Amino acid sequence: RERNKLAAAKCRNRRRELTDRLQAETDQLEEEKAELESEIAELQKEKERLEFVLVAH
Amino acid sequence: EKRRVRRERNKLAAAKCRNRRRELTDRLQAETDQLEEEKAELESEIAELQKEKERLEFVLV
Amino acid sequence: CRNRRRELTDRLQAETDQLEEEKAELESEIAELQKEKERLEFVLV
Amino acid sequence: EEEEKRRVRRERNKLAAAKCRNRRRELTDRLQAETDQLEEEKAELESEIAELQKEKERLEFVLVAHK
Ligand SMILES: [Cl-]
Ligand SMILES: [Cl-]
Ligand SMILES: [Cl-]
Repeated sequence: RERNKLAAAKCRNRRRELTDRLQAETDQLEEEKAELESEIAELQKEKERLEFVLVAH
Repeated sequence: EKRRVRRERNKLAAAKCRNRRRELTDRLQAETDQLEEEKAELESEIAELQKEKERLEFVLV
Repeated sequence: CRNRRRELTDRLQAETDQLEEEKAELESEIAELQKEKERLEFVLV
Repeated sequence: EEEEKRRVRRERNKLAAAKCRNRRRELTDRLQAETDQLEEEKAELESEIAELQKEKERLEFVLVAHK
């Protein structure tokens, strides 16, 4: 009853740590998506600038 | 009739905790795999842009 | 002929200016993607 | 001397004209090289956009799909 108490406390502590680490890593994926969305926008602008130039050649 | 049910209840909560830990580790690994793939893809695009810049410098000179 | 060379010379200057700006845009894009790579390396402990 | 000088002047013009013709050729070739670079970079951009879009799609799948 004494060593099961400790073992169970550690398990729940490890579970809680993983739950928090997953919330944090999910936020980063959501930030990486937004950052990709802005990189996509940037390259589409350069693409239109080039299309604008090439039509005249 | 209590010290048995309580022991069974504890053994089951322990299995459930470890099972939740395993599932959280798997989900974390899937998210980490995705970040590593994104990093790999960026390294690939950088290499592609750097080559195209070199080809651009070649025609300029 | 003389007039042709002059026209071509001016067209080439204009197009070379366009590649010059394009080169700078690629340097910018490379710089951005390296910044993002550096951050992911960080996020990845 | 006067007459000889004028002929020389004519032969130098043949030289100049030849130099001009070859300059026109060099300029045309370089203009094409530069246009071909822009055209391929436009295409490479289009492929880089499409690849970042797929990376975003794969990122979104991980965020919303669940085992
Ligand atoms: Cl532990
Ligand atoms: Cl159950
Ligand atoms: Cl999952």
